[PDB]
Amino acid sequence: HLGKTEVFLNRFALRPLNPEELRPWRLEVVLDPPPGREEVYPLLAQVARRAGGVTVRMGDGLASWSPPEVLVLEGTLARMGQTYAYRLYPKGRRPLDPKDPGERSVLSALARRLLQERLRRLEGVWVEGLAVYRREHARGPGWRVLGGAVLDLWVSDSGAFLLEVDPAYRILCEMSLEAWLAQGHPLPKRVRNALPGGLSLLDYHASKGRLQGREGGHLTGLLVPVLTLEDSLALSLPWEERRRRTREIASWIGRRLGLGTPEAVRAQAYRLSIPKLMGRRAVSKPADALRVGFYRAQETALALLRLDGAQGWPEFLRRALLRAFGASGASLRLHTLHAHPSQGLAFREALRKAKEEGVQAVLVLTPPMAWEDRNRLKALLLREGLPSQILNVPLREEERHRWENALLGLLAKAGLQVVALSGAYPAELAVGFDAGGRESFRFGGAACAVGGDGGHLLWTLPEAQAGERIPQEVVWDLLEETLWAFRRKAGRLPSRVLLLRDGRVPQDEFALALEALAREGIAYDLVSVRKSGGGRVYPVQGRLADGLYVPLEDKTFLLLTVHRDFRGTPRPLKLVHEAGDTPLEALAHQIFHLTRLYPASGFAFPRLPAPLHLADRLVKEVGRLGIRHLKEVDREKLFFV
DNA sequence: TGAGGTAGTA
DNA sequence: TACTACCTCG
Ligand SMILES: [Mn+2]
Repeated sequence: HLGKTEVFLNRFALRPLNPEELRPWRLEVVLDPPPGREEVYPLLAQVARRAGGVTVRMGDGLASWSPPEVLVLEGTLARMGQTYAYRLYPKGRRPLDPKDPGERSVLSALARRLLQERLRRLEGVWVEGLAVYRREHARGPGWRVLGGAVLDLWVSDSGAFLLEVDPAYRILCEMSLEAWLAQGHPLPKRVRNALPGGLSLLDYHASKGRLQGREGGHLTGLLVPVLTLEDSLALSLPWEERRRRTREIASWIGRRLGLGTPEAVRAQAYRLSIPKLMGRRAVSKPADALRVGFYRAQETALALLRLDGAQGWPEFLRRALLRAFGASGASLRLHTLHAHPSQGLAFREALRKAKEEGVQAVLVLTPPMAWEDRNRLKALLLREGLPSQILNVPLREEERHRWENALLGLLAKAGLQVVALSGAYPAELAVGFDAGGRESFRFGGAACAVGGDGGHLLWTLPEAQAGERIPQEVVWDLLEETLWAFRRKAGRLPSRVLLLRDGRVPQDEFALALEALAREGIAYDLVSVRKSGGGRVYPVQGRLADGLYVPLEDKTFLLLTVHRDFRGTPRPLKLVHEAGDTPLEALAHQIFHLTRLYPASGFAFPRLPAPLHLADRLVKEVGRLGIRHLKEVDREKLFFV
């Protein structure tokens, strides 16, 4: 779009596969008794993990880079309450082609096991899975921090080893929960180990043999505190230092594992166009809409609820709002609620009266509330159709970031459009889908930006579902609501929509929706947005920019949407064009620009495009509060930000 | 409950 | 997927 440059990925190309590696051994597996269908492939992979050596499951059999004579061919296996007796028959070598991706899967699996097994025999670094911690730079009062990197090893379509490296840290408590609590450290909110039925506490403990060595002390000397944020030292690295350590560790592991000499891979990068944020006029951040004016503001009524027991609006909030609305060319009406939650139903009555007099949202001035009470209050207001923005009461006028963000949140919750984009984009309706609020079940939800400008953010009623997969009919129904909204604002159907999915798109999840869209004459683009596994991106030379489009393979690409040096090293998004005919650069363009639409964050843009961020917040808040409160809440109002 | 990210933990 | 810590304010 702008300049096409160059980058490094945190992957490294090592030696190609020697002739022992291109033609892996084929092992036919025999179990006794023959398994059960749902439980076969995992059991088979378990067999591969039991024969030792570098072997993986190859379809209905096993593939091995290790000679069959240095594997435990015949063995016994326990699986969730069933004893299997396995035996492996070597059936020669089967040649695999890296160009064939289906077999490249197998080769890459073998590579991963290679990395694992070889990392096992490294003295004397700390090895957990494909991670390795090979130094210490931080200690503590009974806890130390190790420093290394998380790795991966796979094969390319060329047929050579590629090695992904990313600097990491490990938190290690070095004292038993007995000894640790004896040094003078507070109670850990979690603790990994190393009567109502006869056998007493001490008896059942010691007789279980769980007292052979350690002190007395559930127990105390029989567990270990898994320290987290509990017991500072920034574990975030500036991109430069991280890039360096990535190099160093790459070379080290390549050398100390007989994998060769690493060459940092270079990908072609493209600098994307600068988004045109707009309030009443051009802005650089949504917070500037409070001085410049709102993209679209009508006659609005906002109410105040003080729980700290005090007076009216603190003059700076009043004046800020007056500046914002005077600039937006709209009349403002501020109310004060003379009511309190301790009134019982009279409080809900107060809320009902407020709603009936046109109040669109309420600002809650209050000392730090507990999760319980905050939730109850939120939902209670919500049941009268009033979104609420909480602002903590120890609030001085100089804390401008906090209260300008609270104000922005308020305005966003009252149904105002605070910012918009001014450009040319392939889609004029962009909708994001996510599932969350998890537990025994999840909520599948959608949020949308309607119009080319994105000058309209809405949410749809989420739907309870068994897992992460959203039902096809639920997908099409939510999308239908987004469409219907678009037609309510534009008087027509959208020329083209952009479907964004948080995470990988399960098979045929969007089948129904895409068919419907196709019938109505609506062009679409389905894009899967994965927040991780995109690895890292570094400038081959020069400064690290913000707005990077890195087309990798076909239909997939990386996208660096946000970067600020002080926060650490940016993690690019991995995006897959799952369905559609729009060019990748155009989609990257639109998504990157959609990243700036989020109005509730006034001084920092989110990493995800606004509809996905909104969808995330939405399913979280719905899963947290409950869906039962949302019946009388307007969809133009972002109650969940 | 100010918001964002990058870091950590399950 | 959640949660907490620290940094800073496009
Ligand atoms: Mn908020």
